Amino acid sequence: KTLEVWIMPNSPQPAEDFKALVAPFEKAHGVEVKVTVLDWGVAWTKITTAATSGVGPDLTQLGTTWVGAISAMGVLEPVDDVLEALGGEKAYLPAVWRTTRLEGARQATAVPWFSELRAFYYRTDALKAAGVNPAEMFASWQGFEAGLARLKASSFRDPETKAPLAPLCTPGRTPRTLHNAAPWIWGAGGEIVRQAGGRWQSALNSPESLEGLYFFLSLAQKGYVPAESLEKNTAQIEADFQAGKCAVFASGPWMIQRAQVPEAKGGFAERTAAKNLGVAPYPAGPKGRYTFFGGSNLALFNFSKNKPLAKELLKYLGGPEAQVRYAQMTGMLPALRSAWSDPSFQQNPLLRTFIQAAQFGRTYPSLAGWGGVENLAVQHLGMAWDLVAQGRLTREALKDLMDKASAAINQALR
Ligand SMILES: OC[C@H]1O[C@@H](O[C@H]2[C@H](O)[C@@H](O)[C@H](O[C@@H]3[C@@H](O)[C@H](O[C@H]4[C@H](O)[C@@H](O)[C@H](O)O[C@@H]4CO)O[C@H](CO)[C@H]3O)O[C@@H]2CO)[C@H](O)[C@@H](O)[C@@H]1O
Ligand SMILES: [Cl-]
Repeated sequence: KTLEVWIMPNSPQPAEDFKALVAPFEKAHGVEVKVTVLDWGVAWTKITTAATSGVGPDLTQLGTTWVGAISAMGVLEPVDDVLEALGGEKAYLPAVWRTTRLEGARQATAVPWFSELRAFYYRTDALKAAGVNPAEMFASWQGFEAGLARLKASSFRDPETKAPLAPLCTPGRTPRTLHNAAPWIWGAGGEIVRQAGGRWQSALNSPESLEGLYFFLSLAQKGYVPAESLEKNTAQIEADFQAGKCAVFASGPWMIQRAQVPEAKGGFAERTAAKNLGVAPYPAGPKGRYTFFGGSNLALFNFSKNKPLAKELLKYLGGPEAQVRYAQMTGMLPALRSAWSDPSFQQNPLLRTFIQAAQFGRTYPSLAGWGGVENLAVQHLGMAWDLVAQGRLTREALKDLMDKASAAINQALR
């Protein structure tokens, strides 16, 4: 007898780690769990085709930002029962509980699986040399800039490469998401969409949203991000950091894990970067301190022929023991608030910085149309990055691009 589960690649050998995780459940319930791994790049299409066709697995992983769109299709089984058995609303951060439903829905359609948020990895060796105090560089936008300026000047060189380091690496290729940009929007007092006057509307062209975007994009334009980083995507920037080309880059907690895995195992423990690794939160902007808070949930399709067994599996995967074990293999944080006290999270000084940074975690609203909003936003942001590649991103050029993005988002939202 067989349960089918789709996941994304959350760990170096993602199917083996998932199968190890569920072996106790399989033994206790007389069932086999067959897992399929979908790359993040294609998972949306396969999940959407499963949703409209009625041909799919019992359970799928969903990125928290996808729950609303899949739930609005009317294909997910209610899971209020599972969430109650896990301890209900009080067992989760509000930012995690919001991702359990479509915004405004009265019924839960996803079970929190793991959480992740974004912070700055830095080279302790590169900053020590450049004379940069990390507590100062990551406190404020002002500090951040002054720190990249000291890093750009530095004669420091990677021992493996023998070359200087880029102060900051961030991808300039049209992004899949706003996860890199949203902290700058939010720190300025901006937002992507805002609910006001009975309706959701774009806020990407607000003065605050434009101030934060322009701060971020202009770092690349003032030589803090080398030309070659503007031509790279998130994956090619991670590789660059691992290989000693970057002093500072923003990512999720999984880099700590990858950094303890040898290069032969899909990791980078033997590189200088892994041996000189610091983590610092996003700096405070003029209007506050925010980072992207994300993660993945698990949903049950309402056409599953195995709903009872699937719900025992969601309860298993959602519960404390499996929450710690899966976080240990993935480098993510558990979804369940209580599981953060595990010594495996509290005795890792880099992970404790992510834990502290979650106070400033901010999530997107769980809207049916969220994918189309982010898609329109990233297409226009990619045009702004192409102006950066020319030295021609002006406050007026950014505003005209974000005015076109707002008109097309406002259009999509009605
Ligand atoms: O927008 C959709 C959802 O996004 C979730 O964030 C995901 C993110 O989209 C995804 O791209 C990211 O995947 C990383 C993966 O890129 C990384 O890859 C390794 C690679 O195996 C290795 O060869 C290379 O050298 O290094 C890379 C870095 O280690 O692997 C890790 C696992 O080890 C993946 O997690 O993961 C993000 C977190 O799941 C959002 O969280 C969600 O809110 C959103 O809806
Ligand atoms: Cl927002």
